[PDB]
Amino acid sequence: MQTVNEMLRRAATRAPDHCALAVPARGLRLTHAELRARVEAVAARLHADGLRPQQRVAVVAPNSADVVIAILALHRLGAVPALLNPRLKSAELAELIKRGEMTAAVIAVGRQVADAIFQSGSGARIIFLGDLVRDGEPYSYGPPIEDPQREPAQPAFIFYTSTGLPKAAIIPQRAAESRVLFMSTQVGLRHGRHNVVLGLMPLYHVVGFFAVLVAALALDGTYVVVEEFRPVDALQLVQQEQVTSLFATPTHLDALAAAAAHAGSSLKLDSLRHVTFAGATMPDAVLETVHQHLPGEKVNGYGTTEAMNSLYMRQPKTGTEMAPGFFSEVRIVRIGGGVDEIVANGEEGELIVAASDSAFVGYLNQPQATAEKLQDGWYRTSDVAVWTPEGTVRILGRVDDMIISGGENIHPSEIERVLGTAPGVTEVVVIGLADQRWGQSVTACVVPRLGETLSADALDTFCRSSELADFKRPKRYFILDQLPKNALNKVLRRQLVQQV
Amino acid sequence: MQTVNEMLRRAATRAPDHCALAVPARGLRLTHAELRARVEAVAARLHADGLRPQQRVAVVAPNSADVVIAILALHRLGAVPALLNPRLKSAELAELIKRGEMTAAVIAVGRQVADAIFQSGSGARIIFLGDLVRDGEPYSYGPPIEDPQREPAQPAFIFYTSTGLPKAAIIPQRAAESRVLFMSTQVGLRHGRHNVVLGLMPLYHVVGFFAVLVAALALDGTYVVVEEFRPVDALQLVQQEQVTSLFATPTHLDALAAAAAHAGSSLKLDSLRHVTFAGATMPDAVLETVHQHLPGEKVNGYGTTEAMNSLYMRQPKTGTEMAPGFFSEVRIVRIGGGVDEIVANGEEGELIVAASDSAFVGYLNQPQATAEKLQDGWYRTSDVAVWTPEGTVRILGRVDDMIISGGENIHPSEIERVLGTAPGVTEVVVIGLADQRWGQSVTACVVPRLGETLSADALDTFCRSSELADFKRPKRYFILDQLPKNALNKVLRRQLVQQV
Ligand SMILES: O=C(O)c1cccc(Cl)c1
Ligand SMILES: O=C(O)c1cccc(Cl)c1
Repeated sequence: MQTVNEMLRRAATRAPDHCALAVPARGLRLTHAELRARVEAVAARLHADGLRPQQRVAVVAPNSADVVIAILALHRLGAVPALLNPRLKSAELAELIKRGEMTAAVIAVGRQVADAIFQSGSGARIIFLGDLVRDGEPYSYGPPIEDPQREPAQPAFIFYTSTGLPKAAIIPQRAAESRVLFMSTQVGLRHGRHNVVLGLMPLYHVVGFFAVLVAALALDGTYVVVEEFRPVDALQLVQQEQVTSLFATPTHLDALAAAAAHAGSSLKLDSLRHVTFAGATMPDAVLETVHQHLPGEKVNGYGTTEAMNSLYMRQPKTGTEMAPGFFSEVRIVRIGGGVDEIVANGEEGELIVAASDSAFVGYLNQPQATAEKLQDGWYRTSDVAVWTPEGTVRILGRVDDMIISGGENIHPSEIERVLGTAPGVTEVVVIGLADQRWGQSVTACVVPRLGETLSADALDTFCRSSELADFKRPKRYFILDQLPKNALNKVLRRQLVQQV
Repeated sequence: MQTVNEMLRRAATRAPDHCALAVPARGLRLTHAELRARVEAVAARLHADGLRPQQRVAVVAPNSADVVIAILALHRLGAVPALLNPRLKSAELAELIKRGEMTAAVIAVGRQVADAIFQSGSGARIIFLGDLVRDGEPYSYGPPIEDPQREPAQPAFIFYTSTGLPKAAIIPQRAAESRVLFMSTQVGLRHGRHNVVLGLMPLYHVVGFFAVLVAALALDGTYVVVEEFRPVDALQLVQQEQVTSLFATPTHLDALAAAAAHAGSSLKLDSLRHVTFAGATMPDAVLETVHQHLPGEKVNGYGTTEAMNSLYMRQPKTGTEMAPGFFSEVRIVRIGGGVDEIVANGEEGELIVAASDSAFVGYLNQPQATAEKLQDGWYRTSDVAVWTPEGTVRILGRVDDMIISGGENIHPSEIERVLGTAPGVTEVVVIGLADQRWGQSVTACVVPRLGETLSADALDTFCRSSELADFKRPKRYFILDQLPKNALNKVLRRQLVQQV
């Protein structure tokens, strides 16, 4: 195999004096060589404090040079970093560290979340990030440390997914490579010092970590650190930094396209060759501004924390329609049936992908969840798809959001995309109320633009003019001043239902 | 890991009805699906005849659809294909199969080489290629067969290198992937059905096999079969077939460039994006015509049967100067010293590369050769290199050809490139005679162009005007009507020496 440490280390030997990390704001640059030295020194410093290999350690921090150093230093020691979204509720992070049986937690959130841990229960050493690394500068003690043996199926890193409370997906050693290389086979990145990769994706997301951070370094390139996203600022980075590739969320891309469109030839974005994104949920409108207004080849990708990348499209026409590339094997089976029950072609079903090398090896301490998800060699996405006559896979929506109304499959995502273009709608979620006509009644929950009124009549009329087939039209509307959302801004479908 | 079988099989599921193999002459095309079916059927047919997994089987045949089918069918059964240059002497092939303890030999050479085996000694079943597959059509019996378990370090394929009698390098299961993917990280190939790969490299060479055949299929592309190389014909294939990438020997590239230059816009070569080659030995003159006259990005690569790819250059200025890319780790140590004795920067030494995943695991039944070559984690190239101030590696020549004259390192390849431009020289080899001034005397052996005379005086004078430093100039000349060469056209340096 080739592990993360080994990928980064080989790079450092090929390009020791080349720029590895930049923070244009803060004015900090480290070569690959210098980043070894800092990773090494931390690794042994933590080692000198008791931490041994295979012990899980939490990392709760916004993107920064210092967290890149800390995460890699932990991998280099042999520890298993558990990367956690810093926007989670204090209570939730503590629960996931207790459930996690974790030896330490590296934190750069504030004093009040360190308190949450102080109580909480689980004896996990609370390490302040700035007690390890500040502005790329470690405080290091002890001799340098040995490189532990790593085994292909051995746990390497822990990323979190998301009913209630995110699950800790275990990423084995053997998975790093194809979690990086798919950026090359699918997206088109090649090895080389021209590589300048803008880090807009958070590091607690596998894409932000393997596909953006590790890729950048392992291709002997430069990771440009982005502590805080701002659309015009970010475009200045592309120009100033010679960014060659960018992997962004749909929301970022909307922002960047809108700025690019109101910069004009003002910004030189010529250096940028790859605009990548997971756009299954990307509305047609946003995608379009992306082709009109941003440069470089656009690639749409579908992936999961559990299996990384499973489908893609060069130069996408719509964001839902993709096709498997290198490393992947995929199938559409009957919902709730065995992994061998393929569908008739054109019937809807569950997207399952083969659980090859890139696959997670289970959820930490949730072997029931695991057995719902890894079956007879496959990984079950929980997403609904259909095969297009065109030979491509069309992702329709989550199995869990699917509305079954009078023996018929309805996907709220479709209906939400139409309704979201109705004038006066700022936000919409479609749920299936419990439930008649029967089984389930298609219902729309909509939030008006500031100061505007909506009426059920006018939205209905709008829907009537849309392309939706009869049965897909909402049977009811609730105009709300807002939708209840979690810590990470996801809509609480289970809960909204109750409230209506 | 991802094995060859598994790479090809996944492809077949992604692109079942896409063209896998073409033979434009012969008018034959097989989709990926159809190629599974034929690989499957052979595999079980051989299986039904006694052949079980891990048993070595010889393959002696010029490039053709049928040998692609046969080699893959053997891998699919579990057998270990030993691929052998068909231009070897009857006697030599037999010796390598006896030494090989091989269970069968698949042959498409003539009746007289089958005789060589008939005698020879080793009880190895002589299978005629056309007894398995003719024009993509198998004669198959028995039920389909089980897919054997394959293990990362387990032998997978056997390729031959070349003093006397080629060594059988064992290629483990785990090596296929990065032997393919380096075409993507270094050369720039991406996954996709646009991929149309011209097979000019012989299949008994690892590049011809992993980097060209397996790459083409595994990227869901098309391998264009070339039974017999002809420069204009081959350029017609690029145009007619929409060839996107081409990996060629230096001799092929000279031929193709010269034809391209005397076609002109006559041939549309636009579809061709990658012209790849191993050009360490490529004269400056030929490389230049390649940039002037052929399209697509040109990439120079350095590799070995033992470790595959170890250095490269996009848009090369000279063919000797390269730099390591993804998967590689390299060092220049003192000649004949330990793998840790790096050289002072600017001093010449032996190029060693790390023996990672892509590495062979030893020479079949030659554990002394193996221990000369795999040391303390490294693979020893037997090539001399130097680090350029520019941060690149300059390959100077084979350790074995190096001439040591009065305590000074002389590389005949350098002196041969100069002398080969002297007017009237058709062919030149520089050796070091035994040996004074001392140690060794630099001597040139030259063959005149048809009907021309050479004299030692005139060549000397030519050399005097060249860039060569004093000590590099030949001290003697022997004008010969030809050089003694082996079966595979390599010059017999040991032997020439005797004759002079
Ligand atoms: O979480 C995602 O959307 C994701 C995860 C891995 C790979 C890709 Cl393309 C997308
Ligand atoms: O044998 C060669 O020249 C060779 C073998 C493997 C890879 C490459 Cl780039 C070259």
